[PDB]
Amino acid sequence: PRAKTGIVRRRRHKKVLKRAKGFWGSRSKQYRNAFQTLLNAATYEYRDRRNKKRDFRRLWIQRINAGARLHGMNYSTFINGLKRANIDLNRKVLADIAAREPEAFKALVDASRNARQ
Amino acid sequence: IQTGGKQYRVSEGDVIRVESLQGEAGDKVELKALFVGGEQTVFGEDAGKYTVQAEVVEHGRGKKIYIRKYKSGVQYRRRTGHRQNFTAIKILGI
Amino acid sequence: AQINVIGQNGGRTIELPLPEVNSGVLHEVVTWQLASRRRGTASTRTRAQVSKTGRKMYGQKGTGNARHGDRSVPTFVGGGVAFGPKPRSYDYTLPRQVRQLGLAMAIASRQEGGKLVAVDGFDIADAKTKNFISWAKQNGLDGTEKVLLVTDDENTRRAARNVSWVSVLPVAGVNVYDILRHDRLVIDAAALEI
Amino acid sequence: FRNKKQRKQQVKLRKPGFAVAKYVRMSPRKVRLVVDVIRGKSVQDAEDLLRFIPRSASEPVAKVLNSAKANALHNDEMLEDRLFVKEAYVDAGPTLKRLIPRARGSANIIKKRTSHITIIVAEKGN
Amino acid sequence: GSRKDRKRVGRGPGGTDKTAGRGHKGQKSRSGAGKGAFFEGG
RNA sequence: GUAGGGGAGCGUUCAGUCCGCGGAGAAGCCAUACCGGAAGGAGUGGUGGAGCCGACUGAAGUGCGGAUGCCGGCAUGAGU
RNA sequence: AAAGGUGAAAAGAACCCCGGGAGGGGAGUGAAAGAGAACCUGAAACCGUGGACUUACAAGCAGUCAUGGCACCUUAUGCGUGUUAUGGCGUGCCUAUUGAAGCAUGAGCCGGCGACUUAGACCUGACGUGCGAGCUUAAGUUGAAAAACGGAGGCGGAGC
Ligand SMILES: [K+]
Ligand SMILES: [K+]
Ligand SMILES: [K+]
Ligand SMILES: [K+]
Ligand SMILES: [Mg+2]
Ligand SMILES: [Mg+2]
Ligand SMILES: [Mg+2]
Ligand SMILES: [Mg+2]
Ligand SMILES: [Mg+2]
Ligand SMILES: [Mg+2]
Ligand SMILES: [Mg+2]
Ligand SMILES: [Mg+2]
Ligand SMILES: [Mg+2]
Ligand SMILES: [Mg+2]
Ligand SMILES: [Mg+2]
Ligand SMILES: [Mg+2]
Ligand SMILES: [Mg+2]
Ligand SMILES: [Mg+2]
Ligand SMILES: [Mg+2]
Ligand SMILES: [Mg+2]
Ligand SMILES: [Mg+2]
Ligand SMILES: [Mg+2]
Ligand SMILES: [Mg+2]
Ligand SMILES: [Mg+2]
Ligand code: NA
Ligand code: NA
Repeated sequence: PRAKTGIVRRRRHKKVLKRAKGFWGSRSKQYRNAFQTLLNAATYEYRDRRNKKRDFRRLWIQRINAGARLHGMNYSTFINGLKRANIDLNRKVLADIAAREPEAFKALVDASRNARQ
Repeated sequence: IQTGGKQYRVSEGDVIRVESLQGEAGDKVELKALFVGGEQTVFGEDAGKYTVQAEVVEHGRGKKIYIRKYKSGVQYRRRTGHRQNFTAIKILGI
Repeated sequence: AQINVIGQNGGRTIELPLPEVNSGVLHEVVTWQLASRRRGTASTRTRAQVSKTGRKMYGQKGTGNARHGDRSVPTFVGGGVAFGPKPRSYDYTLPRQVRQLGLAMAIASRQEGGKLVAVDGFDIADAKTKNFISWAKQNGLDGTEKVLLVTDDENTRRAARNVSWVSVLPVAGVNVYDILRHDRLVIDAAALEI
Repeated sequence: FRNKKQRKQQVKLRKPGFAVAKYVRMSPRKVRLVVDVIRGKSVQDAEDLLRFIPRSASEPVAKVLNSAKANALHNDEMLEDRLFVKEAYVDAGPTLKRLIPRARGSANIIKKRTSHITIIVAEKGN
Repeated sequence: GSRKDRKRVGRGPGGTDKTAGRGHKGQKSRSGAGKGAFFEGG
């Protein structure tokens, strides 16, 4: 008994191709180039899952030291002034606090200075 | 966050890690670290005076994400399905 | 332990194969049986010698963008097949003891539900067929389930022609596949039986 | 409604203001060049431009324009003083492959394109 | 019956196919091909 | 984690068997934001105008991006 | 070499409109013309028309992640779908190699075809089953909508 490859290769291929959306060129229309894009695509996806965390952390920091600086301190001094006191252990989300509620974050700064010198 | 959503929140149902106890309306007590309840800023430790009460809404199953790996020139292509489970909790505390 | 419907009455003869019927054991059997049925059929020009084509073509080096010799090879639309179907047999000889054991275990499988025997079919009376069905309707044989008759006597077969009711089996040519194929079984004669 | 069968016998499906010249022994591209000038404009104007455009696709494009108008006027009973080229376009037809002998023994293949010039007219509607 | 009839649970195992494995290049790397005359005697 | 060894499965055609579906409409094709740990599977709609899923089991001409591969169609060079 | 297919049956389009024609639009036949005779299905490359969101100081393996704008809500008004601006990041695939994005090999694109098979009571091992100190037949004969008969022979059984 024979067994053509009928319908199989079409579906596989279509699954691949349907992945290609904002895909410029023949990346989105010719199978091979599509699949091939999908390799390096893998690479980027997987690494970016890990990377996005680095990114965000950086973001939050970049805000936090700004807040710090708005009063007369910095990020080093500020976080450190929450380490000396087991009191404040926010760390995460702090950026949102310096971005939305200024007064609160002022209070935190004042606390940091008070738990240092 | 890591677990247990503190902070000041006005009755909102959020989604975090699972909470073991399956069911519904299971009282969930959480410690605070900051909040603006009545425009009164309160730091950590002292916040222990106030605690958040939350009820479980539903045990939803995460969003479907395909995990793909690839190393060029060596073959190695990996494809496996994944969804991390959770639960929704309705914040309603002090 | 099955009692004869028409005529005598025994059923306590014939020992039953242990354990209480084993699937895999019938598996080995049926498989072997259908295997001896498969016929040798393989219309394929696997050989590159079998199809129509020359032996030389284009030059090895030179022409460029080629490198081929004949036009009958598997890589060619129209050539031969690489590793295609050859006419073969696939008929072995499943160990006798195991074939003997087979149908024993088959009947065994039928002795725990739809089992039926009968001596002498004076009720048949020529072909007719109609009175044969009428007969079945007096033996739990509605005609809802498939049945296999394994009895000698021409006149009885002659009066047995249908698809869902029963089935004719000349000269006790028993076969695990057959019995296990139909639901009820009608051994009738006590030739091979007891 | 019903299902997919009934709708078929209850409606025949008409094409208001539609003409097609199929198989025109010209390459689509040129004819595109000619058509482009009529894209969405008065049918009168249309007839007038085709009469002066120095290209030869002009002819068949013209003939089809007219056939459309003819249809809208006789088969669709439209008001010709409000007619205009709603839409028009040229698709490639089957191709005429011809074997043209080149130098040193090699041959090529001339590709003689054809065309399905279609054009569809319509009342302006303000 | 004929449909609830299973196997011996460990009788016949799937055959080894060499086409497709997202990293299969059957045989050695070099010097092993369309050549079955190496032998182990001599 | 490469060569390599071991294990569990998906998918396709044919075959037996069983449960069946089909003019109020099969397969095939087309779309899709759903499901599964992967191979994949399903719902709905569109097209179609006759046949075909699922389960279990057996057998293979059984899974393609490559081979200056084979056949065929259509592009680029250009309105040159 | 290649080349199959109207429909149940020709009733396979009388007549009218544009055109030299080809071609087409009506009308009618038929269940269907979304079957019209270079007529079953009608995938992909490839060409084109319409629409949405976009683009004319930036260096682009053509993605990926994050955010914003705009648009649409048939698995689907809040989970997302489409598109896009900007930021971060980012050296095609295969092969062959000590070492490849390589300025090393292959390849225009898509479709279809295309490669670890089969045979020999052969040899050796794993697994499974039937028998068990014994275990099995081969040719063939007789029967075939089924299979039984056939112990010439081979392996155990003592080694050196
Ligand atoms: K393997
Ligand atoms: K005509
Ligand atoms: K490869
Ligand atoms: K053994
Ligand atoms: Mg980290
Ligand atoms: Mg070349
Ligand atoms: Mg042939
Ligand atoms: Mg009618
Ligand atoms: Mg090699
Ligand atoms: Mg070497
Ligand atoms: Mg050779
Ligand atoms: Mg030798
Ligand atoms: Mg029909
Ligand atoms: Mg093959
Ligand atoms: Mg290729
Ligand atoms: Mg080259
Ligand atoms: Mg070619
Ligand atoms: Mg020019
Ligand atoms: Mg030039
Ligand atoms: Mg020039
Ligand atoms: Mg790389
Ligand atoms: Mg280069
Ligand atoms: Mg190169
Ligand atoms: Mg070289
Ligand atoms: Na699907
Ligand atoms: Na456009």
